[PDB]
Amino acid sequence: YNPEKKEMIQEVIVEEDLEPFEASKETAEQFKHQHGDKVDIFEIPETGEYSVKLLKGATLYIPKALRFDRLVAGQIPTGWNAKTYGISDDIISQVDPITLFVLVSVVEAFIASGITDPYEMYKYVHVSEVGNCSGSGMGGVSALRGMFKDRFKDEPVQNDILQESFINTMSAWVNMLLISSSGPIKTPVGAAATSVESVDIGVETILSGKARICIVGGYDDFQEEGSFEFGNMKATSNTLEE
Amino acid sequence: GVATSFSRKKARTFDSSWNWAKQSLLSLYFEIIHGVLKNVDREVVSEAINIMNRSNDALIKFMEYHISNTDETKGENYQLVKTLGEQLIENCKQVLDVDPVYKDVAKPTGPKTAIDKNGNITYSEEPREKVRKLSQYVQEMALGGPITKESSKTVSSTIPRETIPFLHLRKKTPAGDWKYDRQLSSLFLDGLEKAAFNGVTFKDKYVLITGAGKGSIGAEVLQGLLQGGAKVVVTTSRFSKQVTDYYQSIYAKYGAKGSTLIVVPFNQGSKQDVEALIEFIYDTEKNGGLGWDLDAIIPFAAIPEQGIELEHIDSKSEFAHRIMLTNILRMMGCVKKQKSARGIETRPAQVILPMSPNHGTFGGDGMYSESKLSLETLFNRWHSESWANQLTVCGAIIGWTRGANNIIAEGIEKMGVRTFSQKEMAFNLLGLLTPEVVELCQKSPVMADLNGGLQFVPELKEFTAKLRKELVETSEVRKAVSIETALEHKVVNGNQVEIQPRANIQLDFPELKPYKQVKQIAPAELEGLLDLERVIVVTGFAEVGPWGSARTRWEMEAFGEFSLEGCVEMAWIMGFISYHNGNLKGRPYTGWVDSKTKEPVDDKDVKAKYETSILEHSGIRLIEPELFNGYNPEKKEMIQEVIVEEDLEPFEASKETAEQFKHQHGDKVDIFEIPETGEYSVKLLKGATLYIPKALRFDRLVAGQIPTGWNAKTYGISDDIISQVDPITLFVLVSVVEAFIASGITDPYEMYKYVHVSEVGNCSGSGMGGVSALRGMFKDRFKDEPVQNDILQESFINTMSAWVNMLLISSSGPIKTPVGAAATSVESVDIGVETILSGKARICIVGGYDDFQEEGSFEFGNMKATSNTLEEFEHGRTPAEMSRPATTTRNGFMEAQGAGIQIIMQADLALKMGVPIYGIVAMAATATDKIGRSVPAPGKGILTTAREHHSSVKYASPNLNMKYRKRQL
Amino acid sequence: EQGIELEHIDSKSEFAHRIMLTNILRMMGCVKKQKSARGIETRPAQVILPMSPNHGTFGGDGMYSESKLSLETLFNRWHSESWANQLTVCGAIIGW
Amino acid sequence: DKNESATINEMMKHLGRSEGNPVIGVFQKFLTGHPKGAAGAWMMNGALQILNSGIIPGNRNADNVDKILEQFEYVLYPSKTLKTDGVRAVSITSFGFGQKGGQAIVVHPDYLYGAITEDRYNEYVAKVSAREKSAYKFFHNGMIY
Amino acid sequence: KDTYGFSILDIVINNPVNLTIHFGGEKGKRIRENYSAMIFETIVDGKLKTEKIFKEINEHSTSYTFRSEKG
Amino acid sequence: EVAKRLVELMFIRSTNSWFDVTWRTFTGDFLRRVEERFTKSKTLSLIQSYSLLDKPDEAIEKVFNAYPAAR
Ligand SMILES: CCCCCCCC(=O)SCCNC(=O)CCNC(=O)[C@@H](O)C(C)(C)COP(=O)(O)O
Repeated sequence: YNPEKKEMIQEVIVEEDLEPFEASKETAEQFKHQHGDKVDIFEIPETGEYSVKLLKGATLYIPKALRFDRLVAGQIPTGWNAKTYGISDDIISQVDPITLFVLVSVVEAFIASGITDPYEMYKYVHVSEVGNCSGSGMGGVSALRGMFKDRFKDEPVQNDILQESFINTMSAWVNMLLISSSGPIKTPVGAAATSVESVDIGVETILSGKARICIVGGYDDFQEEGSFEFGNMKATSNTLEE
Repeated sequence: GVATSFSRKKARTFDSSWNWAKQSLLSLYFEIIHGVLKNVDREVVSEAINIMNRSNDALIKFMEYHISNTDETKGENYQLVKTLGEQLIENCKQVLDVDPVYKDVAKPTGPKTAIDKNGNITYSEEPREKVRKLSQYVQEMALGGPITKESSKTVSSTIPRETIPFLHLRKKTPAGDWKYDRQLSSLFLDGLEKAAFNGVTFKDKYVLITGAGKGSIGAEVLQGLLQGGAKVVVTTSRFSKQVTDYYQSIYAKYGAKGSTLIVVPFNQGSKQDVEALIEFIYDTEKNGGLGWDLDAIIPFAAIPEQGIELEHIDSKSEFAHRIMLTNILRMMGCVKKQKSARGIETRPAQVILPMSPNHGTFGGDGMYSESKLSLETLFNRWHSESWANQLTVCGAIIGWTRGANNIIAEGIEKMGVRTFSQKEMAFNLLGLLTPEVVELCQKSPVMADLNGGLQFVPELKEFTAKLRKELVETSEVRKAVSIETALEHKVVNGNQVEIQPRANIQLDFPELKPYKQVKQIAPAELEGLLDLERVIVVTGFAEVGPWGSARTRWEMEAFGEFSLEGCVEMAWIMGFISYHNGNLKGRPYTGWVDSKTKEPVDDKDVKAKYETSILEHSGIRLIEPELFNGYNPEKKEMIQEVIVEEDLEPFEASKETAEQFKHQHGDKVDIFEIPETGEYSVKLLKGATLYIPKALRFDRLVAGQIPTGWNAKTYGISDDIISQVDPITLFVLVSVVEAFIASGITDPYEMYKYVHVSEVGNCSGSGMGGVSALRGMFKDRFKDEPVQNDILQESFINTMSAWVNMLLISSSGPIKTPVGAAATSVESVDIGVETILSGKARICIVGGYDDFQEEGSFEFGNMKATSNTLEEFEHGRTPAEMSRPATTTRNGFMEAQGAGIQIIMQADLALKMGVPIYGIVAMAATATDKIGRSVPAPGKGILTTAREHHSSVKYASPNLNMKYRKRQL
Repeated sequence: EQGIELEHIDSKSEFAHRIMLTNILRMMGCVKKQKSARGIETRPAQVILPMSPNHGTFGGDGMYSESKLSLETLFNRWHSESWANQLTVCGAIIGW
Repeated sequence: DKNESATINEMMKHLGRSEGNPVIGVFQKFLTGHPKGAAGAWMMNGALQILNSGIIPGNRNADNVDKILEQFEYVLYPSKTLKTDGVRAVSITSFGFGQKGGQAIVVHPDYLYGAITEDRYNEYVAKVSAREKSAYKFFHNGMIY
Repeated sequence: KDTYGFSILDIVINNPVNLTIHFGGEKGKRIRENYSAMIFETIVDGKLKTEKIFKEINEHSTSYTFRSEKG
Repeated sequence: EVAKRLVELMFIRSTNSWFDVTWRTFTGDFLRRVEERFTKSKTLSLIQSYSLLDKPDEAIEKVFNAYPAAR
């Protein structure tokens, strides 16, 4: 993601029939399903493939690049890797970067608590008495980008990207990689105030007694689309003006 | 008509008789206490018989609890249910191990045709005076009547000498003609008496019945088979939700322990379906079959033929004859072939052939007589061919059965001819499935005559014609004379207002009982024991969902249809009807009008004019693109990246657009100014990157959608708000307003008469939030489509709560928006309870909301969490039955959309404000499961809410005793 | 139809049944329709139906017995329908 | 469905619920479908309506209850609506992705009024009557306009 | 097959868990009589007890089922 | 309350009669509207003839006893 070259696509109407290009049977059938009579698809008996020929009037998308004016972000230091903290590559491939940040933060926070093994909490409390009340403003924005853009582009996206996009997914991964608690789970959304939300909800949970220990705090990730829409709102600072 | 209809995937199995027994017991119990059954009528006896037929130890314990926990001092109705249930528990204990039995206990009913003074014909099924039990029916059949005569002790003893009983079995004489046989007839009547008194079992009996739709003899035969415990494959040529629900209701009513009903689509007119059905029945369960071997075949499928004489024999008569003769012979041969391939020589299938006593005596029935008469060849074929060991022929000559042909049944009864009801004929036919008649068929094919003595009247066709002509002429003469007398009276003497219902939609506030009544149920020690500030009460609630509001959703939930009020509310919700007040077509009109035509519509007509559209566009249904911005799951738009193989023709573009294209493609595009107009020509070159739209056929075509025509304008949300916020936010705003209305808080600021602005919180939230705004920012911004600059804040899960507060509430109280995927609403209730208990709020808006959109639907399909609609269609499931929780065939959840809101608050403050209280939130808890690698996998984490220690429970806690706690208080 | 028992009833047996029963009924219906269109009430056609004494006695004959036996419905149909004046039924039970 | 039935059954077994007293299981999503977070709220609305009307709607799509659910003797799976003479408490249980289990209990409102005096109940009832009239007025006016 | 209406070859080949013998028709009745005639005779304490194998089978039994846990 | 106010302002007690037949028709029309609103199904109008309103207290008592929910 280079904000100086932000990739978009422009719809245009085809003015002349494009040169035919080869495609699979399934791909050519999908093209025909889309364009109707504005495309001709023909089998190639030599190899069984299909040739796809878009005609005049067909709808077409040309990439275009937009120079965006938010070039600076507060970014985790370059070379930060969850493997450095010990999160396996399988987890790294499964979860979002936000989830990795949260897992490292949870581990470091328990270390700061001196709780090297999270199950040592179960020497003192019931599994029902350890809650997680942290949350995110938007959560797995990378997975949202997956489902809304790369799935639209037919790029390889994991089938469980939606569950990786949820705001409670990070706390779920925390619990089901480190905690194993059956205590209260209350994931707040507050935009920039979700962490104070989380502290307040955790305090309420402990005071109500449904938990004795609570994981509070908050998390978010920086991505192209969230950056761009904050720029559209003019909530962020214009780097060119700076 | 030869079009195939059978498919294995479409077969429906009903075997949960345990559950249906418990359900039937509860239904009968509640009907007795509510007084729907004041006495022990035959319906109560029959329901008790079904309960007994499904009786097992779990059912005994179920009944024992529900009858011992009954208190008898609460009026005589409860004492009645208690004594009746004690008797039923006793009777179920006796047949705990006994096989289920088909025992019909309905009152026999004869025909009654009455002609009013004005020539109005009325037909009724009045109970017979002489005959009142099925035992007495059997005695009457044995006795016969005068017309049937010719020139400790079983009922076959009571038959008079030199008589023909109404039901008998015939014997083939050496000359080759079938004659009444005393021995066989006595055996059959004795079996009928045993069935009538003790009931007949059909355990381990595998039956294939065709032609058993509603209102047929086959339906009653299938009911009896299920009562007796048979494994019945019922076929249907009208496979639909209505028919499957009808057969499910029959199985839930009469499906005895061990009985299984297999409802399959089927066309008996197609030999492909005949072969496929028999293959499906006989194939192993591993190969997608049932692994059954048929003990009985009852091919009662047929199509009517009226006004088709000889000269009218045509396609329809050919197809009917195929169904009634040729494909029955093919089905019989298919069963023979399966049994022979499996080497089954000692388990014949009893083919109960439906035979007519009359072969062409009435006429005008197409080819029906041909089919029925040709069906008698099977008697000789059984001896003359090599399929005797696999099939046994039982020709049941079925008599006049009452379902035109009923107005004269009383007339034909006046000479001792006996006419039967569907229940009586079904009992006669199930008498052919008794073990003794089965053994008789195995020894030699049997010809049961159940004709009621109809054969002994001479010239039955002409007699029936004269009966109908007499009744018709009497009715017509009386009608004409009455009309002419009325006209003469009106001419001589010269020349009641009806009140129609009007919809009066009620908020349905909780009924408030007298103080004595409400105190009688709660413990006397509760007075002043509870901290009402710490007691949480759901003061209000509402929703926007696929059945509109909470009221209409509840109506369709409980009663399955809309009342006048619910239907008018739905029409108003959908904008089918609008309100008009003032001049309309000149005259002044006040009331509902059609929104499109503006014509007046009366409340009585609202249902008749809008019910079909309401049902078609409410609930779970095919996804409507107009409700999701042209999203058609059948044509799911995509884009494919391709490399350009040759330079595209130049196309015109603006300076800025061309510069953006050049920035993108670098040296793979050429942009040139046009000096004529100052625009730019853009020429993509070889090797450039390109996106061509493509369309994908997606297999989730059905969703639970807010009913078509739902508009926030209908509730009064302005167009500016509609254009600003997301549809999810609109659903939440309407739910919040309706929930405050349900609370009776018409003005939200009236809360501030009792609490501080800081003391009204909002703790509702969404699983995913503004998915429409997410689609905006991630896709339409990528496409450079017009998207509002503040779509980001409209995507947040807390934005709907913010819009609620900053359009209705103005509160400065706690805001805690939870995310819980499908559990966010319980999460919200728990957070709100904690908020009120902590005192940071006194009133809280809890609940949850979500929207259905293309991308969320697609990702749920990608995880296979939702049900595949194409698989559902293969299984013959409609959208209405797509969502079937706790069923053997459930294969994914049904996605929906909408919002639900509850106004909760302190009990003390609810009483102080004088608001309705719909329920007490006694507990609200959330939990996580355990360590694992599957996010959507459920778990027992919430089981901790029942966590309790039982190491030392030899004595009860004083703390669980309220008198102790009141003493301490 | 030889060696066509119940389990062997198929296309040939269905076609044979059509010839022997259904299209005979259609032929009598056609003669009825022609006579009625021409207003012929006093010149009935004598339909000599070939009937078998045996209906399933031998077996293995497809739907032959079904065709022959169902051909006896015409006796009752003659009285019960409105084609009596155009056709008379003469069932000849043909012996060995 | 299997997990939820097993959870409810374990709750009843551990809490020592009487044998032959299965909880009647209401499944709303057969009719409404599954919203991904309005679900618990819709079921809470239905639970409140069940409490107030005494009517337990049946799962009309329950064509055949899964045989594996027979092991849970403390759960009943009706297919048709039951007109009970009273529902005391209703247990709303939700299970969202991310291991989000949740259980709420709604008790009948009439067990609240046994905790107050006669006079307080009377004045509360009169105030709810007036509020009900005003709310009916507002609701119908707002509907038509 | 002729006596007890089951195939030892089929049992060896397929090892069925359950095997249902059916007593329909004359052959089935003869097989049922063969099953009913099967007795377990034991001279205990000088008395000839005659227990019946397949006590379920009677003149009205339409079938018998051999059960096994695995085969 | 609406029906009672109509009777008070349109029916004269001293003359024991309606001041105007149009007023009588007005009150009867209102009562018919009440019956329409509060009836759950088809039913004969309680006020079949307007002449019954010559005893308006009795007519109102009858109508609102038949439909007590309207009181
Ligand atoms: C909580 C609900 C429980 C209700 C259960 C009460 C009824 C029972 O116990 S059913 C036990 C079986 N009873 C029977 O089979 C009797 C049926 N046989 C009979 O002869 C009669 O009942 C009828 C045929 C129904 C009519 O006989 P009748 O003229 O009344 O003597």
